[PDB]
Parts: sequence; structure tokens; C-alpha cells
Amino acid sequence: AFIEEGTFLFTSESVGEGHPDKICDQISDAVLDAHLQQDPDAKVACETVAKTGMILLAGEITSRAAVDYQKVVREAVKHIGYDDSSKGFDYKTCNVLVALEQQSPDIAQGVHLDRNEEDIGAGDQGLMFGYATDETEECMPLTIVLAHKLNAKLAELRRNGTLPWLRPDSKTQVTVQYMQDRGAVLPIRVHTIVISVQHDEEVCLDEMRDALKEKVIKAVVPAKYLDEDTIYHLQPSGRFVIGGPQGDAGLTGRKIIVDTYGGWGAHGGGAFSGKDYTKVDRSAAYAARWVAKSLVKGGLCRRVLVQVSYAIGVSHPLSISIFHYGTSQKSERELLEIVKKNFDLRPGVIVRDLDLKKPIYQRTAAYGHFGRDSFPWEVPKKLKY
Amino acid sequence: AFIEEGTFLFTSESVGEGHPDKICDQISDAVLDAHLQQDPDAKVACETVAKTGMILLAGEITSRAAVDYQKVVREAVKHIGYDDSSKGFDYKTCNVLVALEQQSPDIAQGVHLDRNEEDIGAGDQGLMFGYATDETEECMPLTIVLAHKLNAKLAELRRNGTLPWLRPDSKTQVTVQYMQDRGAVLPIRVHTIVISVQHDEEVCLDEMRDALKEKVIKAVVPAKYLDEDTIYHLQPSGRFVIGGPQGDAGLTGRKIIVDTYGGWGAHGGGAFSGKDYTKVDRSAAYAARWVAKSLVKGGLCRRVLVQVSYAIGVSHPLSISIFHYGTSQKSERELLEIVKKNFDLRPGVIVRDLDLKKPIYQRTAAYGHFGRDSFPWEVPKKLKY
Ligand SMILES: COc1ccc(-n2cc3cnc(NCC(F)(F)F)nc3c(-c3ccc(Br)cc3)c2=O)cc1
Ligand SMILES: COc1ccc(-n2cc3cnc(NCC(F)(F)F)nc3c(-c3ccc(Br)cc3)c2=O)cc1
Ligand SMILES: C[S@@+](CC[C@H](N)C(=O)[O-])C[C@H]1O[C@@H](n2cnc3c(N)ncnc32)[C@H](O)[C@@H]1O
Ligand SMILES: C[S@@+](CC[C@H](N)C(=O)[O-])C[C@H]1O[C@@H](n2cnc3c(N)ncnc32)[C@H](O)[C@@H]1O
Ligand SMILES: [Cl-]
Ligand SMILES: [Cl-]
Ligand SMILES: [Mg+2]
Ligand SMILES: [Mg+2]
Ligand SMILES: [Mg+2]
Ligand SMILES: [Mg+2]
Ligand SMILES: [Mg+2]
Repeated sequence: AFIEEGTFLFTSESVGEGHPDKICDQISDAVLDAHLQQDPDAKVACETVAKTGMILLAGEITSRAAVDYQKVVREAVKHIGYDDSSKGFDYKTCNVLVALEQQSPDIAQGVHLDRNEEDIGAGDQGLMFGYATDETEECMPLTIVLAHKLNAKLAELRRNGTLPWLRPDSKTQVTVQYMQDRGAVLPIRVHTIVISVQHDEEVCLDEMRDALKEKVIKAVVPAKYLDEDTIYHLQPSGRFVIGGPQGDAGLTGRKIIVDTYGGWGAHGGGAFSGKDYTKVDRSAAYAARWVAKSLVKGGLCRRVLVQVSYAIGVSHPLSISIFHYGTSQKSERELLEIVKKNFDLRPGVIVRDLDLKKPIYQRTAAYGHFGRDSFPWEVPKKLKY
Repeated sequence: AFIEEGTFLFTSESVGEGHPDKICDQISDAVLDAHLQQDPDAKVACETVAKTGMILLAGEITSRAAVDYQKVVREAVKHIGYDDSSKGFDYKTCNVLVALEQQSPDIAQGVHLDRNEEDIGAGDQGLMFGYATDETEECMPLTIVLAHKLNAKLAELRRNGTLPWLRPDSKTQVTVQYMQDRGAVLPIRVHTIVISVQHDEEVCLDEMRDALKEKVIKAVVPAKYLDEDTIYHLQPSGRFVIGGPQGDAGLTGRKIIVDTYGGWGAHGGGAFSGKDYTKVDRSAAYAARWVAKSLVKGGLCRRVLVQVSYAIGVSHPLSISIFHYGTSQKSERELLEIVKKNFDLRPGVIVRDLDLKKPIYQRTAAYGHFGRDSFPWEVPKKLKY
């Protein structure tokens, strides 16, 4: 397809609830939630690893909670849908191994011991970005929104029994052509869609490809974006019976771009799942999203990127910067002043503003952390200036 | 510090060879190299997990090689410097566990079985970006270059015995103020430096902070970038005796931004280490770097971002796009035509151009994959147009 000057292509991907990396993210956040339900101040850094027959928890937790890891892990796998050896993985019969220790006392003393909550230090150094774009109501890139919705539709049709050959492991990828608009972007058309999904031994390739087009793509992607030139790669490997952890090892924090903006904006490298609010990889990224979305919904920008960074043990961010892509009449200095007057990005203040001791994290761990369900970081702050 | 209009701050981080995530990347690539030394066509997808006393290998390998995983893992840990219980980890006495299976036959049949090498399919779907910037000779952002060099200097002074209290686990972070220059960027000054490094029980905080400034920062960062306003956070946690996997679990592919551009450019989410060339997460990212660097060294751009993407089982990229930040006199269409005429981004052609069956991967797995050592993707292609 021809690319008119002033237009361009961009691609993002998403994965389903049973993708092995996403299994790990969901388990790590189920463990976090289980701790927070009993101890709102639990210090949690839980990594999960998945391979054939195995969930391993590894990391550091200091908490007053009494958590039954066997039950928490197995219930999370059950929810995903891995409930029989015929599907490659079974919550009832898999191995759950635990290698969890207390948080390092050296970290604890440098971050939170004997500190006023508002003045707790960042739990690590790092950099984080927030992004928002007015191209969708939820202020997310269309590429990633569509990719997530394709995976959600697969899970829906698996769970409602209308495509009973589906299994839980899936991946999708969407390329959209955009029009430049004074620094903002406007979606024009869908250029290419990829869908791969684990399936039973009985269904044939043609039946699957027809269903993926008619029952999945057409039920998700508006027809105005699809044309005779759109390219479809549906079950492009030809066979995907082996899947889940049996097909590919999973680890927590290996889908960080799926979790955020689908490649748009920028990313500082930190993973979200399995971490309590003192880990700024999560809390500061959520707050940076909240700032970005507040700037767009407040009418100050159409598209905006925010970078923050921290040093371990230091509460205030080391610096904050705002880039508006040419979509604000205010200068970068002016936007920064507005942000500094309206937000306090210490982790011990973010926790209060975004209610980050609440056990809602398992809900964040599939289909992206941003752009859905009116989580606190998705509710814009009314800005004073 | 005041930010003049037309200037801005940007932050990147790096980690040392003994950071637990980086340990895992290095082990995963040591395993890959060991296979490639005997079987250049080995199919390798090796994840590593590290916690107190434990290295676990998990993933999928199909290979004609006979690899002694105990020896390969322990020699990699020895090289890093974890050789005694007093340091928190010891290659001689740790547990090495292996959960490695063959590559899924369903993947194999859809990717490479009975396919001409040049026509092998991508080993997965995904998106990848390449980036280059003329702000340094090696065409990398100064923020990340400096951050890497600070970690390398720590390892040097540990190994040469002049700072014998140092241990292998470290992290660094550098914020630079830049001047905008017609889409390119020009470094002005270093705004903030963070250094945290594991240390012995005997050395005091003041001795460490003085050494980190005088022997590390001053030996790495040109004095012209440092002034009386530069902020230093040196050992900001106050105590870092517990470190390595004992302090924090490590996993392969959890430092993907450290491995690439330090937050500049863009990232598609895929990890590099532990993967052979058929995994486009690695090979196509390397090729995209090669394209970007070729465009800058060829005088066509000063700063450039390239996105490619793939579907599993399909050899050619689904699309390619080039963004030059306003730093080329050529249009995006023209640059794309030049790229298409000069490069072939099928994985089975990338392998030949970049010599990706060679066992050099362990060398890539610390201090970034880009900007050093004249690896094949760092040697620009002479462009014809
Ligand atoms: C005057 O209004 C505008 C509005 C938007 C743009 N604009 C144009 C682009 C063209 N082509 C690519 N290719 C993707 C690439 F990865 F290959 F670069 N990207 C672009 C981007 C972009 C850059 C980085 C990221 Br992250 C995400 C999008 C872009 O903002 C220009 C002028
Ligand atoms: C006319 O010449 C130029 C030359 C460069 C720029 N330019 C300016 C920026 C200002 N401020 C931030 N803050 C970091 C932020 F994360 F908060 F946005 N970034 C910027 C960037 C930028 C954007 C995304 C990424 Br990735 C990396 C750098 C930038 O290119 C503008 C005009
Ligand atoms: C292709 S596998 C990664 C490569 C792999 N580790 C190997 O050994 O070659 C990555 C993801 O793709 C999906 N996948 C697994 N088997 C597949 C298949 N046969 N066809 C298509 N996608 C598959 C799963 O979501 C999986 O987590
Ligand atoms: C701070 S730890 C991550 C948080 C952690 N998992 C916990 O339980 O709170 C992340 C990295 O910081 C470094 N680190 C570990 N202990 C530290 C300490 N006491 N002071 C500073 N940095 C430390 C190591 O490089 C480690 O991999
Ligand atoms: Cl994957
Ligand atoms: Cl880390
Ligand atoms: Mg953590
Ligand atoms: Mg963007
Ligand atoms: Mg940009
Ligand atoms: Mg792989
Ligand atoms: Mg950039």
C-alpha cells in the first residue's frame, strides 16, 4: 500500500491471558493482592517463572500476612483457563515451587525504616515515562487498544463456548496508518493484523482462519478501517496446539511494552507486576500516566510524554520533563510549572492519591495497565493554574 | 537548575556485570554461545533466573551440541566475580538447576522445518526499533554511554584491586541537559548522577562517596560537563552489603532499555539474550540498529528511528518505517526506498550479513548491545542510491 506524505505506519502487539509471560504477571499480582488484603504495608517483589508443569515464585516479601501460595497460584491459573493436561497445563496438578525470602534489610533501612510515610524513599533508582494521546477517548494509541481488544475477544469466545477449540495462549499485532495533525495523530486505516492462538488438535486451519476473520476481527475492528488491501496473517505458523508454558517459558516483566503504550511514547525499562507502591517502577509510571492523561483531558495538550526519575532512598523525583510534540500553546516550562503545582510525585504521596495499597493489581496484569476501567491513574486531576 | 527554552533534560540508567538481571542475560548468552560453538544452527531460547544460591535455566533448546550446563553457568558467574560466600554468591557452591526442553515441534514446523535458509520464517511475531544519533561518534545517546562507562569503571577498579571493597552488583543513572539543534541534540551538561554499588562490611560511607566522585565519576565524565550545580547521589541507600541475587531476584530480559538506547528512540518489548538468530527480537533489532547507524554515518540523517515488525512463520517484515526527526533533506518515502534497495531484513539474510551464527553473544550481554566493539551491526553499510 502507498504511503502519502504526511502519513505513516505504526505497529503494536498484545497477548492473551494465557500467554506464558502474562500468566506470570497475573500470578505475581495475585500474590501481591493476597498480601495487601491482610497487610496494606506489605513489601512485595514477587517474580514468577513458568515452564511445562511448573510455576516458581522467586523474590522478596516482608509482610504480616499469612498467604497460602499454593492456593493463590492455582486459583490464578484456574481463572486463566489452564485446567487440564489436554490444554498443556493444569492448575490442579502443576508444581508450585517457592523461593521467597524477606526483603533485604539493607534496602529496608535505606528506603522505609523509621521514615514518615510521605517521606519514604524511592524503592530503587530508575526512569519512568507517562504518555497520553487524544486519538482515542481513553487517551491511548489505537494500535495497542485494538491489539488488546482482539485478545479479549478470543478469551470471550473461548469462555462462552462458541469457539470451543480455542485455548488461553494468544498473541495479536496491529499496524495502523496515521495522518499527522499538528503533532497529534489521526488513525486512517488498519494496514496489517496478525493473530496467533493456541487451539485443539481437531479443528482445521481453514475453520480457524475463517472464524478469526469473521468472529474476532470483524467483532472488534470498525469496518471503516478495513479495506481490500488490509493484510491478514491468521494462524501464520500453521499449527499451535502446544502452547502456554509448555510451548515457551514465561517470566514476570517480559511484556512491559504490551503493559504500557505499545511502543509509543517511551519506556524506562521497569516492570510493574509483583511490586508494592514503594517500587517506583510501578507507582511513578502510574503517576506519570495520570499526569499525561490529566494534561490531555484538561485541554492543555493533544499528545504528551512525561519523564521522571528517582534515586533509591530519595523521596522526590530527581527531575521531571514534559514534551508536548507541538500540541500545546504553552511552553514546556509552563507545563512543568503546572505539573509541579498540581502533583507531588513522592511515592509516599502517590500512594495516597492513587490508593495504591488497595488489592486491585491482578486486574491490571492483562490487557494493559492503562486506558481501561477507570483505575485511579485514569481519572484525570482537575488542574489549577 | 534553570532550563533555557530550547533545552531539555533526559535520563538513562545502566547496571553492572553483577547486577542480578544482567547475570541472567550473561548466563543465557553463555549457554547460547556454548551451543553455537558446536552447532551453528542450534535453536536456543534460554531464560535464566537467579536468587540466593540458585541459577535456574528454563526454556527450549534443540541442538546437536553436547553442553555441560554446570560448567558453562559456573564459569560465567566466576567471570563476573561472584566467587565467595562473603560476597553473597559463589560459582563454586551455588545450585544450578536445569528445566530445558526441546523447541516446540509446532514452532519448528512453522518457522524453519524444510525451509530454505534465506526463506526461514520469523521465529515469532513482534515489533522492533533501531535508533542512531550523531551526538556521539558511536552514534548513541550520551546519557546511556556515560551510564555504561560508570559501571565499567567500577568493574575495572574492583578487578585491579585499587577499590577492593567493591563487589560486582552496581547501578548508575545519568541525567544530561541537551540543546535542540534542528531535530538533532547537543549535550550541554550533566545535571544528576546516581551510583549505587555493593560493598564489603568494612568500608565506611564517606570513603565510598569520596572514591565514587574522585576515582569513578572524574575518571569517566569529562569535566566540561560537570559544574557546581551537578547533583550527586552516591550510595544514596546508605548501605549495600547484601547484593547480587541475594538482594534481588534476577531474570533474563529485564534490562531491555539498558541493553538498547536508555529510553531514547523506542522499544518493541523483546529481549535479546539467550536467543538464536531466528528469534527476530534479537536479529531484527540488530539489523534495525545497523540500518539506523548506516543512515547517520552515510550522511543522510543526524538522528533516526526505524520500526520493523514480523509475523511468526513469515520471512519478510510486515512493514518498515523511518522517522528522521527533521534531520534529513530526504523525505521519509525516499529514505524508505534507500533502505529497501540496500537491506534485506529477512532473518535468513540478516544472519549472513551480520554473521549471527558466531558465538559472540556473551560479549553483548553487559554494557549495552549497541555502540561498542565494532560488532557487525555497528559497521555501517555503504549505501547505494
Ligand atoms: C506534525 O505532526 C506530526 C505528527 C506525528 C509525527 N510523527 C511521524 C512519524 C512518522 N513515521 C514514524 N515511523 C515510526 C518509526 F518508529 F519508524 F519511527 N513515526 C512517526 C512519529 C513517531 C515517532 C516516534 C514514536 Br515512539 C511514535 C511516533 C511521529 O510522531 C510527525 C509530525
Ligand atoms: C528542533 O530540534 C529538536 C530536537 C529535540 C527535540 N526534543 C525535545 C524534547 C524536550 N523534552 C523532552 N523531555 C523528555 C520526555 F520524556 F519527557 F519527553 N524530550 C524531548 C525530545 C525527546 C522526545 C522523545 C524521546 Br524518546 C526522546 C527525546 C526531543 O526530541 C525537539 C526539537
Ligand atoms: C513463538 S514462542 C517464542 C520462541 C520460542 N521460545 C522457541 O523455542 O522458538 C513466543 C510466543 O508465541 C506463541 N506461540 C507459541 N507456540 C506457537 C505456535 N506454534 N505458533 C504461533 N505462536 C506460537 C506463544 O504465545 C509464545 O509465548
Ligand atoms: C533495590 S533492588 C529492587 C527492590 C527489591 N526487590 C526489594 O525487595 O525491595 C534493585 C537493584 O538495586 C540494587 N540494590 C540492591 N540492594 C541495594 C541497596 N541496599 N542499596 C542500593 N541498591 C541496591 C541491586 O542492583 C538490585 O538488583
Ligand atoms: Cl513472547
Ligand atoms: Cl533492577
Ligand atoms: Mg522489585
Ligand atoms: Mg509517541
Ligand atoms: Mg519521539
Ligand atoms: Mg525465544
Ligand atoms: Mg529519540
